[PDB]
Amino acid sequence: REEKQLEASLDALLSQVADLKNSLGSFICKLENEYGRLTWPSVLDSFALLSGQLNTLNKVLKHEKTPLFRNQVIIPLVLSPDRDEDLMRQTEGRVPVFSHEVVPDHLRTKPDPEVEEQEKQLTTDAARIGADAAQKQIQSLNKMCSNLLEKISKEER
Amino acid sequence: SKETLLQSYNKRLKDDIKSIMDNFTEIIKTAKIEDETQVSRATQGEQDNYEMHVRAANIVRAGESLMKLVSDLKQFLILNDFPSVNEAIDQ
Amino acid sequence: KFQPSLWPWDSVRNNLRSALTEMCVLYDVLSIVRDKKFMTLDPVSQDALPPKQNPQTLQLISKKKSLAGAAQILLKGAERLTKSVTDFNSELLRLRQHWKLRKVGDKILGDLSYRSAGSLFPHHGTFEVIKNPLDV
Amino acid sequence: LANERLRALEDIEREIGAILQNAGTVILELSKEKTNERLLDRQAAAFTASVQHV
Amino acid sequence: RDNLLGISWVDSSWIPILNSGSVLDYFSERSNPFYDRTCNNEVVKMQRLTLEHLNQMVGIEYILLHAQEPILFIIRKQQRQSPAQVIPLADYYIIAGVIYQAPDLGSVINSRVLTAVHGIQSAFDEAMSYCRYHPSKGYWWHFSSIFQRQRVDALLLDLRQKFPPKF
Repeated sequence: REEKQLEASLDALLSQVADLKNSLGSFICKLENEYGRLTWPSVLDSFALLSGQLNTLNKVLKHEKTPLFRNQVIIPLVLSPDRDEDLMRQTEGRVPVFSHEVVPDHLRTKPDPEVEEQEKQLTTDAARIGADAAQKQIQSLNKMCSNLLEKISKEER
Repeated sequence: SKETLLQSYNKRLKDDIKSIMDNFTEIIKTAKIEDETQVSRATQGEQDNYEMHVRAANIVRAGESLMKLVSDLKQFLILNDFPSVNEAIDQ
Repeated sequence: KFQPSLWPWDSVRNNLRSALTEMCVLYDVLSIVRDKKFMTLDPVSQDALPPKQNPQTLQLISKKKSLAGAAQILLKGAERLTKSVTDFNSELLRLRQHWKLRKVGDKILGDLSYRSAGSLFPHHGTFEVIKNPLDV
Repeated sequence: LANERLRALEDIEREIGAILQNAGTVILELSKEKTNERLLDRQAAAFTASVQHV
Repeated sequence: RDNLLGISWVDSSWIPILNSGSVLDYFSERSNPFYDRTCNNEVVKMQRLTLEHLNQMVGIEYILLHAQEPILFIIRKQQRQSPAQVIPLADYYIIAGVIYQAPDLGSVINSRVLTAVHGIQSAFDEAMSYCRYHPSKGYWWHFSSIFQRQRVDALLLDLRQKFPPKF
């Protein structure tokens, strides 16, 4: 039951990542072969459609009615140093010999040290005001933001 | 035709106003803080930052398009608003 | 090291292709995860303890920074509009006030002949108007 | 002649005002403390009035 | 200890001695940050009887899953509540005698999309710098025929025929 739900989540999220992949590839090849006459509206439109559509769709398929993806853990069965043409046909024009390097390259959750230094700076900024001014700011922001969305939703009528 | 051009101007105006309103409302909605579940704070925050910046860029672009619409309307008025040509000719 | 003649817009392509590499990493890892061979899944119930109240404070500082950047780009565009408005169509006002003009296609033409004034001279005085503020 | 053209000039300035009111509203929302929430409501009504009369 | 996923643990002197049980001996020399010192398996190794002391001494045990003879031995950590009651804690797969904790399916996608949004953010904030606007000019980046030529052209064709080109 839940494994069918996991299979559906994996297929749907692979679909969204495939759309983002094709969007990124189309944008980069458009920048290369279409370099001339390129207005700032064209690239703003591409940036907006790419990031808006594919980030929001990935988030909404990541946060509704899904199995918890912390529960599934990735483990390999075999490591066989041979040119597997079925793997070449599976992963699309990429992924050479299934050997000791590719799985230690892919199962990598250490980020780049720049955003790690960013995270250090966020923890540094977390050492400031908390739990009274924090709750107060959260409540006031949510209140005034709901008030403004109420204003605009009223005036839209 | 003249009718077709006027319709096109109407379409552009409606689209620009709609885009400014939608982008501002969406920025305000994302500005809501919500409790996280399977979104990994850091990723959620960068995605939100990108969305806000892109929407602000879209609002500025819509303002530039409204300036373009005003310029086109000015050109149409200067070229073929018959009464003012007649008063200019007579004066 | 050379690329298809793109000497501006190279760093944007570097960032975008790095994104393309890690997105191909995601497609790769979920595809090899999706087949049972070469990669497998095990359901594990594990739990984490958040050492600090991360959603409140992290969402707070990140949303204030995001709103800061958004207001920056918006107000920068606003002051660009202020300096931008503070000349072509004024010269079209003066030119139409002295001369006879019309628009065909995107082109803006004008009549130079006395055919409005009564001459049957077989020659049209079509002069073009060219933005260059204005030229003929 | 100056009438409709000056109307177009005013709408140019009010498009600028619409963008500046958008920016000022998110300026006030980005503040750590935003005490003048009434002024936030005033800037919001100013923004929507600008867009509507444009 | 802060991020257990970003650590690696090896011992090079224990690489050429690698057999099936010697994977878990390799796992239990000492001073692995992944493998616990307070595991039951240490108390198994203290006195004797490694056959049933995984089971009579209830707790966290370290169960080897899948065996490939050169490099790949999958060590899985479980908590037992009784004999034949197995509950997963964590996974640790070895590659050439190098243990890696197996990451979750969520955290890998989150880390990749984190790098995604960061890279496209840098790209977009670079691209937003170049565009310059004016209402008159538009956008930019910060970086005839006199119509008697039909007769001249027919004369050119007659010249082509009357005098041909010769490479």
